Parts: sequence; structure tokens; C-alpha cells
Amino acid sequence: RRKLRTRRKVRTTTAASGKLRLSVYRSSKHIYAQIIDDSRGQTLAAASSAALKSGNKTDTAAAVGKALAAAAAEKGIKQVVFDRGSYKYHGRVKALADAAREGG
Amino acid sequence: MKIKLVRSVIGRPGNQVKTVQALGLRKIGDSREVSDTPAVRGMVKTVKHLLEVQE
Amino acid sequence: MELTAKPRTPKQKLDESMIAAVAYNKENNVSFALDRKAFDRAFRQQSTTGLFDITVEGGETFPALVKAVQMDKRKRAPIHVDFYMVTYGEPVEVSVPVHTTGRSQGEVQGGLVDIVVHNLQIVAPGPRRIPQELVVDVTKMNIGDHITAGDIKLPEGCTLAADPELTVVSVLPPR
Amino acid sequence: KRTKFRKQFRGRMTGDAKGGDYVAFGDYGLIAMEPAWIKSNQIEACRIVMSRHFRRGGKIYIRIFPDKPVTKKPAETRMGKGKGAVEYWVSVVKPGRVMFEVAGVTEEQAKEAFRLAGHKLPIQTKMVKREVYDEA
RNA sequence: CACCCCCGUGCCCAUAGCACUGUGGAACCACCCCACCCCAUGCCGAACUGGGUCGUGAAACACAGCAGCGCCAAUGAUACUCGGACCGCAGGGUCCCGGAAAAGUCGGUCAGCGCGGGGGUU
RNA sequence: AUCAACGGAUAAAAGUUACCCCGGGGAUAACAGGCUGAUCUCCCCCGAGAGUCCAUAUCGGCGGGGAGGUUUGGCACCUC
RNA sequence: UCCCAAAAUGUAACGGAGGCGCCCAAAGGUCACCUCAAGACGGUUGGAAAUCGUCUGUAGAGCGCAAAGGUAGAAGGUGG
RNA sequence: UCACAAGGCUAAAACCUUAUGAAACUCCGAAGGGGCACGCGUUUAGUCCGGGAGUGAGGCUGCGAGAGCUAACUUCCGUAGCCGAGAGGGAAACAACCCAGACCAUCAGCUAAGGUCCCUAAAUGAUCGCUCAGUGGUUAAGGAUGUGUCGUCGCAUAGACAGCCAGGAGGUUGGCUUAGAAGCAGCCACCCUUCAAAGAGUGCGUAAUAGCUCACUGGUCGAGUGACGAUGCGCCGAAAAUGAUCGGGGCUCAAGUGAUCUACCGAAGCUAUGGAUUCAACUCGCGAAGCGAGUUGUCUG
Ligand SMILES: CC(=O)[C@H]1O[C@@H](OC2=CCC(/C=C(\C)C(=O)N[C@@H]3[C@H](O)[C@@H](O)[C@H]4OCO[C@H]4[C@@H]3O)=CC2=O)[C@@H](O)[C@@H]1O
Ligand SMILES: [Mg+2]
Ligand SMILES: [Mg+2]
Ligand SMILES: [Mg+2]
Ligand SMILES: [Mg+2]
Ligand SMILES: [Mg+2]
Ligand SMILES: [Mg+2]
Ligand SMILES: [Mg+2]
Ligand SMILES: [Mg+2]
Ligand SMILES: [Mg+2]
Ligand SMILES: [Mg+2]
Ligand SMILES: [Mg+2]
Ligand SMILES: [Mg+2]
Ligand SMILES: [Mg+2]
Ligand SMILES: [Mg+2]
Ligand SMILES: [Mg+2]
Ligand SMILES: [Mg+2]
Ligand SMILES: [Mg+2]
Ligand SMILES: [Mg+2]
Ligand SMILES: [Mg+2]
Ligand SMILES: [Mg+2]
Ligand SMILES: [Mg+2]
Ligand SMILES: [Mg+2]
Ligand SMILES: [Mg+2]
Ligand SMILES: [Mg+2]
Ligand SMILES: [Mg+2]
Ligand SMILES: [Mg+2]
Ligand SMILES: [Mg+2]
Ligand SMILES: [Mg+2]
Ligand SMILES: [Mg+2]
Ligand SMILES: [Mg+2]
Repeated sequence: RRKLRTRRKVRTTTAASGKLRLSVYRSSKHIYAQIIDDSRGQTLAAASSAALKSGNKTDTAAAVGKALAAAAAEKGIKQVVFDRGSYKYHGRVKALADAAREGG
Repeated sequence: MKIKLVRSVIGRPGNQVKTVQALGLRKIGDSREVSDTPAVRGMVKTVKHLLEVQE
Repeated sequence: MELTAKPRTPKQKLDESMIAAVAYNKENNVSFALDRKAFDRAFRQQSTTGLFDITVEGGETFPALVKAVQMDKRKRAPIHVDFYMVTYGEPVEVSVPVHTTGRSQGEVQGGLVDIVVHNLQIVAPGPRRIPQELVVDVTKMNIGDHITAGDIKLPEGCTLAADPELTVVSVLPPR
Repeated sequence: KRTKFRKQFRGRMTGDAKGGDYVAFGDYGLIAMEPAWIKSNQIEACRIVMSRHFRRGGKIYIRIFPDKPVTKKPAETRMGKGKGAVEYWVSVVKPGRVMFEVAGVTEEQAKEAFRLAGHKLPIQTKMVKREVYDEA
């Protein structure tokens, strides 16, 4: 049910790992990939898609994953830890990954 | 406040002794003055019944 | 009724025979103390739906129904009373003793007039026109008939907080 | 009387009686004065006593109940080797606590049936009538 | 966060919950559509998941109403009790002085504080 | 390594003594006394029935309160 | 292991219950995924209980064995 | 979670109202207790390293619990104090209890517990009371018009509780039951006639009758009475072995006991004076240390 999301949410040992949380919302056809210091209740990146995506749907992945990692490299935020929620990591969000996994 | 020792120490608990000691009274008849402050006046609550006290 | 004191130290009373006290208006709450004698008198006179007046030794009469009594379990006398200063139109959920009326036909064939609930938790008449008791005719009952909270009567403008099917006063068999 | 299944064994202590010091189930009610123990037979006693007096038959409420296992070692052994087998059962009646409620009889029947009841017990006792109204 | 509002996410771990209920659709969410392969079912696109709409506001989600339930909870008073003293053969009980609940009653409440985003105020 | 008598004496081991001996113990039992009073002994209260009828002339269930210190015991305090 | 144990650890008794001298090649490491006991209705063998279905459903289950503490964001159930 | 009092209700299990017990139950949960810190304010100890040990049988009361029989001068833990290793006063006598920790001297003073008629130091004290039982000076369930205090309830200037006066009635031997019960051996019921009043009635009785008294009613008399609790203090219940008694004498015209005040007696504790030792600081000399001396504070079962 919720279970999976809160499961990964805690296997992101909130702040104690030191690094930066990396959200997603690939459950709609509007996503939301985010960047959090989670300790400080703030968000530091933000690659939306609702202000015009491109035209693609799940090809959009690598793209907002390149836009995010771009806004990151700009901010200075140079290190990853990949949150999700109800997501398998395999296809769409996996693209977002690969092109964030080298995209910032 | 103003302290006097009238009841002895014998037959009485370890702490009540050690307070009569660490108050400075070493035998009955003994008299004294005390800094009207907490701790040291709460060292005269504890062993009250052994001291006749003034004000 | 009438008190005099309201501190935290009770040597002003007790031996001199007064009861520990509270009474809340709900915006006004006050601790105090009221002579035993009068309280016992009126409280058996008037009880848990009694309503009576509080002319504190200051000059400020008040309207008081009796709410909770708390007593010396051993000596079996009361030592404390919770009050409820009544308001105006809407009141509370009055507790009222079920009685029994008439020479019942249930006791002529070996049965017995048993009140399976000595007291009844109703709802609101208005805090000035309260039922003190209740009157449940029992005559029609034989042996084996109970009286549910539906069959219970009403005086008008009142509601029954109690489940309309649970057993109040029912006749029991002989032996 | 006795119970059905349990733990087996016990101990003891005192200090006043919890509840219920109030006159439910009946109009008239008899109330302990001493921190006794009470036994299966000690109460079955008053059962059969009052149940003599009321005839057919009243309505009788034994507000107490034996739950305590009390032991006695086998007679004549020096202590050790065990705790005593369960001799008898006990209701740990404390004071102000009310033991008997009856109604379905009059005032005289309460007075007397309670008198005869209380002449069977290790306790001084007082009988009375309702008004204990925290909860009926 | 400029005002509302929706999407993601946190501090807070029920005065923040549930049921009853009304608002809610292109503006986000959701259902929906199809799935030969990615990918998946101890069988089945139900779920994880790949293609993308209309359609529907129903369901789910969000908001608001709401004190029926849960939750929270006084003051007074009491139990018990530190330490002073005492009574009864004893089971146990009292007095002075402080600390002091539990449960119940008065009541209280449809939480409250953030960050970023999208989207509107002829 | 049931060296399980589980910090484990030898690799390796059971009885009996009324023929009995030494060293000690009232540190410990049988005797007595002692403290206790369950059991034992007796007395009191309540009365349910018995006594044709009538609890109490006598008798007294189920149960309660005590005494006494003569029983069998418990405890092991003076004396081994 | 649990009371006894007097709200810190500790504590005796020939006091009050019960358990161990193994088991596991997966029951471990990791990775991923699933959620429980029951009751109501309704259903071929059945029909107290089997299987399926739905509404309820924070633990009223499960953990190889003893119970206590613990646990549903898994320690529980299934695979690479 | 195991237990369990009544009642609902159904086919009882559940579950609702009412309701309670728990060392091995816990929605809740103190008082205390412990760790750390601080020393905000006192007091003296602590910790390490090295030499010498002894002890490893404990005992009693108070509060906590277990085994016992809410037995033991009982036993096994916990906890405080005491004796052990503790003299002194008190508790008649009495390791443990209440006061109190004895460095010597004194033919000096104040107090503690505990006391103050004589033994025996000190008020045969003062005022408000209680009990009359020698309680005091050893126990209980249970019983008592003992005697004081508070409170409930009822009754009567419309005649009361009691004294004496008269009816204490007809149905109706009510029915049941029975050898007969007809007020009265047991089982369901208490209805009428009149009345100044009178109830299938309450006891003694009879095998059953009958018969004698009251519930009420009226005359009188002249006023209080009657019951159900709370409570101070006394009574009964209260019987063992060599000689009686509270330590004794004796006390109630308190020397008993509840209250309030004040005076005195009382210890080896406190105080006066005089002196000694132990530690320490100060002063001095020989030569830092070190010794004796001196002064002060201190210490000594
Ligand atoms: C001379 C000694 O031995 C020494 O020991 C001490 O004394 C005693 C030792 C033992 C004893 C009794 C024993 C063993 C016994 O079992 N006795 C029973 C019973 O109880 C008794 O009553 C008799 O009745 C039926 O038959 C008897 C029956 O055998 C009695 C003594 O007094 C000491 O004073 C002496 O100097
Ligand atoms: Mg105390
Ligand atoms: Mg207090
Ligand atoms: Mg407080
Ligand atoms: Mg809402
Ligand atoms: Mg060994
Ligand atoms: Mg060997
Ligand atoms: Mg021979
Ligand atoms: Mg020979
Ligand atoms: Mg020899
Ligand atoms: Mg013998
Ligand atoms: Mg012997
Ligand atoms: Mg006997
Ligand atoms: Mg007879
Ligand atoms: Mg003997
Ligand atoms: Mg001995
Ligand atoms: Mg402790
Ligand atoms: Mg030990
Ligand atoms: Mg609550
Ligand atoms: Mg040894
Ligand atoms: Mg010991
Ligand atoms: Mg011993
Ligand atoms: Mg010795
Ligand atoms: Mg001495
Ligand atoms: Mg002495
Ligand atoms: Mg002497
Ligand atoms: Mg002694
Ligand atoms: Mg004095
Ligand atoms: Mg003299
Ligand atoms: Mg000197
Ligand atoms: Mg010496």
C-alpha cells in the first residue's frame, strides 16, 4: 500500500548519511524530481515539467533529469542520494537516473 | 537563620548525621548562623527536629 | 444552603462539622466549604436533581444542582461535594431514580418487583423544571415481562440518553 | 463458593477497601468493618442463613467472592520441602466494602436476616440503605 | 508562496483519528484506454509497469461543514507517601508537615508550523 | 569432557560396625524445660432442626469468638 | 525466562510457574516484493473449522522451541 | 490476560447495562530511588601506591515482603538504628527499647528520656472535666434502661408513654391442611358488619375447644415521653497447678485518666574551674627537615 514509499523513505536514513535526498513522482504524466537536505526542511533544486514539458511522455525522463542535474551543478550541489516512493527503478525514473547519473 | 543543636545524633539515620556534621554542629548545645539561602537552609529542613531554630 | 470559607487548609471546619467543596458555573469555578447538617438535610430532601441556592458569606446567591458526592467509605459519611451551577435554558443529563406505582398484578402469583436499574440517565428538561423521580406503572406486568426504556414515560421536553430496549424494573419468579 | 481454574497460590497484605461500597441490586445492604479474609463456607453459611429467613425466597446478592488460595502444610512436618497444598479459598474483604445486598423483603427482614448473617462472621458489621450515588 | 489553490516533501507522531456529509475537474490528482515486446503476476495489465487520449468528479485523493464516536483533559477532593511523631497482643490504624496521582466531572479540539513547484485573480 | 557433584581432586574405587576408638559440637537431633498453640483439651456466642405441640427441660447442624497449656508437633534458646 | 525484588543495577529460601545441553546450507549476507488473528454475510466437495469472495481489521497474530521485553515504515510472509 | 456478582439477549459463544479481584494483569501511575552536572553554600572526607592484618557463626526491635498458622526468643532476604565492640541516666529487675556516646579532678550549675504522696531526688501543683469499676494493674466474638457528649426520629395544651376502667366485636371452624388446628403445627391470602373503638388478629394455653392479655378505643391524670444510631469512660463474658500483689506501701477526701499552663528533680550529654594527651597552625632556637617548649584551636568508649 503506502508501505513501499515509507520503506524507501526510511532506507534513506534521513540526514545521518550526510548527503542529499533526491525525490521523484513518476506516477502521473506530470512528475516532480526534487532535492532536499531533509534535515533542514528545505528544497534546493526543482526540475518540474508542468510549465511545458517538451512533448514526450516517459522520454521526458532523461530530460527533466538533465534539467534537474543542471540546476544542481549550478547551485553547487555535487552529490546524490536517490529517494523514490512507490517506484521500481527500471524504466522511466531509471532514465531520469542515467541522465542525472551523468547529467549535472 | 539561627541554629541550635538540642537532640543528639545517636540512633539516627546516616544522612541526618552527615548533615549535622556538614552543618558544623559537633555536639549538643552548639549554636550557629546560616546564609538564608536554599541549599544550606534545605540542610536545616532535612534535620529540623534536631535543631531548635530562631527565625 | 450557605458556606463561609474557601481556602486550601481545612482546620476552619471538619471538627466544627463542614464539608469540603467545589461548585462550577463553567466560566466561574469556586472551591469552598459547607456545614454538614444542612447539606445532609437538603441532599436527602432534594438529592441529585434537587437544585438549591448558594448565599456565600459575602452576599451573592447562586443556583445549584448537586453533581457528585464523595464520602468516607469507612465511617460512611460524606467528606466532599462537586456541584454544577445551573445556567438558564439548556441543562445537562440529569440522573433520576425509577420508582414503582400501584399494587402490581405481578406480585400476586409469586413474583417480585425488581428494579434492574435503580437510576436513570436521561437528557435535559431545562434546569428549573426537572423530574425528581419517575412513575412506571407495573400492574400490567405478570411474571416474565420486563420493561424496556421505550415503555418508560416522559413529562415533555425531555429525551432518554438510555438505549430504548435495555431492562428497567422487571418482575422475577418466586424462590 | 470455589472457582474453576487459575494460578494456584498466594500471599497477603492490607490497607482500605477499593469498591464497591455502594447499594446496587438491592434496597438494603450489609457492610464489613474489619480487614478480614472470608471463606467459601463462611459465605455459603450466610447464603443458607438468610435463605432460611426470607422463605420463598427474596432476592439475595452475595457481593463478595473467594478467589484466594490459602494453604496449610501437611500437619506434623518441619518446614521446608514445599509450600502447603491448597487448604481453602478466601475473599479478602476490606472495610467499608459491602458484602451483602438484598431486597425483595422489608426492613425487618433485612435487619434480622443480616443479624443472623453477621453472627456467622469474623467481623463487626453495619447494615444500611442506598444513597451511595456515584453510579447506580 | 503576492492572494487563493493544486502536486511533491518535511517538523509534528489522535486536542492532528474515523464515520455522516456537501464542494471538487482540464488544473493539478485519480480512475480510464491499450500492452507484442521492455517490465511484471507462486495464476490474471488487479499490482509492479511500458503507449496515450477523450471521457468521469463518480471511486480514490483534497477541501470545507460536523462534537455522534475516539483523543485530550481541569480546579476541588482522595488514595498512597518522604520525613517528624504514636496507638492496638495482633490483622491494622492515627497525628503534624511537606510531595501527590489514578479514574471520574468541568471542559477542550476537525490540528499547528515549513521548503520548493505548477497553476490561475477583465 | 552427563569431568552433569556441571571452577572440573586419581589415569584409576563400594559397603558395614550393637566389637568399636580419637577430636569436637549444645554450632545439631532424641529427654526434660522454654517461646509458640496448628493439632489436643475444655468454656462462650448464633441459633437451623430434634423434643406430639414448644430452638434453649434437656440436645445444638453450617458457622463464629476465646481459654487452657496436660497431647502429637513446630522452633533449636540454657545443658553433648 | 518470569514474578518474589520494597518504581535505579543487585539480593535468600528444600518460596511460587516454565524452559536448555539443540536447531538452521537456508531459518544466514544482500536485493526486491508481499501483511496479520479473528468475527459478519455469501457461497461445489464442505457446511463448528476447510477453499474463494467481500465489509470490518495496530496487532485480538506471527517469530524453530521457555516466557518477558520487543516488533507492522518488519524482526513477520515470498523470490534473485 | 486468568478470574468472577447480577441481568439483558440469542442459539449458549459473542455483545450491552450493572459489577469486582490479581505476586507472575497493566489505558494510567506517585511519594521516594539512582546516574550526570553545577557548588550558585556548608562541611570535612575522598582517591591512588606500598607494608601488617583480622573478619568470613551474627543477634534484637521498626518498616518492607516471601516460606509459617498475618504462630514463635521461628526462619530466609531487604532497609534504618542499636548490641556485638557501649559504660552513664530511664524503663522495679532486664545485650537489643526511650534519652545519651564515659580524656582525668571537683562535697559546682542547666537540661534530655523519664519523673515529683512514703520507700526514692523533685508540685499531696494549678483550672476544665471523666470513671467508682481498684478499672488503672494483662484478651475476644457476643451481651447491658451503667454513666456523661453530640445527632437522628416520633408523640402529645386536639390530653400524651405508663397507673388503674370497659369493649378487644358477627360473618368465620376463612380456605388449604387434618385423627381434630376453630387467632395460633405447616401452605396462598388478609375481605367485610358496624362503630366511642375492635385487625382471618400476639402470647400462655387445648390432642382440638373454650378460655386469659394486648394492636385500637373512651373515662380518668396532668405532663413529657419513646425509639434508632455516634461517641468519652466504665460492667458482664474472664478457669491451672508451692504464696500472695500495680516494684511495694497505699490511692477514688485521686497518688486513677482526658485536656491546658507553669515550677522543680534527674545522666559520665551540655556548663564552671583546674590539669593531661592527640592532631594542626603560629612564635622561638641549632641546621631546611627534625626534636622539646609555649600559645591557641582541636581530639581521646
Ligand atoms: C543418661 C544419658 O543418656 C544422658 O543424656 C541426657 O539424658 C537423656 C538422654 C536421652 C533420653 C531419652 C531417649 C533417648 C528416648 O528416646 N526416650 C523415649 C521417651 O522420650 C521417654 O519418655 C521414655 O518413654 C518410653 O521409653 C523412653 C523412650 O525411649 C532422656 C534423657 O534424659 C543427659 O541428661 C544424660 O546424662
Ligand atoms: Mg512515618
Ligand atoms: Mg497531606
Ligand atoms: Mg501538590
Ligand atoms: Mg475532514
Ligand atoms: Mg560447583
Ligand atoms: Mg584428573
Ligand atoms: Mg548381637
Ligand atoms: Mg570384644
Ligand atoms: Mg569421644
Ligand atoms: Mg517425643
Ligand atoms: Mg524437646
Ligand atoms: Mg480441637
Ligand atoms: Mg419443632
Ligand atoms: Mg513441648
Ligand atoms: Mg541451642
Ligand atoms: Mg530499590
Ligand atoms: Mg544475601
Ligand atoms: Mg482518560
Ligand atoms: Mg565459611
Ligand atoms: Mg544476615
Ligand atoms: Mg538460627
Ligand atoms: Mg563476637
Ligand atoms: Mg548502657
Ligand atoms: Mg541502661
Ligand atoms: Mg536501675
Ligand atoms: Mg532482651
Ligand atoms: Mg520534660
Ligand atoms: Mg521526696
Ligand atoms: Mg592545649
Ligand atoms: Mg581509645
